[PDB]
Amino acid sequence: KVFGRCELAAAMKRHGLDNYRGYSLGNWVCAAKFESNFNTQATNRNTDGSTDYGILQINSRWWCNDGRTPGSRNLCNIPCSALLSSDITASVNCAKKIVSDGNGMNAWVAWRNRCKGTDVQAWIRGCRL
Ligand SMILES: [Cl-]
Ligand SMILES: [Cl-]
Ligand SMILES: [Cl-]
Ligand SMILES: [Cl-]
Ligand SMILES: [Cl-]
Ligand SMILES: [Cl-]
Ligand SMILES: [Cl-]
Ligand SMILES: [Cl-]
Ligand SMILES: [Cl-]
Ligand code: NA
Ligand code: NA
Ligand code: NA
Repeated sequence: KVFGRCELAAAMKRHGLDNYRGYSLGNWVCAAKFESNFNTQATNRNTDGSTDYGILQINSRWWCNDGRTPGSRNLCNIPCSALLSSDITASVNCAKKIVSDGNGMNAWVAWRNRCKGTDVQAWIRGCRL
């Protein structure tokens, strides 16, 4: 599923991401935009052999099991395929764990490089929330 900008903002808020660990809704939508272009089915292979899955490109190195990432962990305790569902619940629950792990949203390199410090409020401008 490819979410609309405001559609995704609304889904994220409903699932408790708005201001979660102090990260305003705009931060999450910005991250999703640059990680996946709002596409729940997005995947990308990393140089180390791990794979990133879903709207927030959660990595199989640490967070989900894809059965093809040697020596990895599955800390969200979910198959990576669950991170590609049209329903964002699994991705949101797992992101809550990631953002809580000490480094906040810096875990998402694109967020650090493209969203951090920017006018992220613009990502939710005009949205009925
Ligand atoms: Cl899709
Ligand atoms: Cl957009
Ligand atoms: Cl915001
Ligand atoms: Cl892939
Ligand atoms: Cl992989
Ligand atoms: Cl994701
Ligand atoms: Cl594995
Ligand atoms: Cl594990
Ligand atoms: Cl933080
Ligand atoms: Na905070
Ligand atoms: Na894909
Ligand atoms: Na894994």
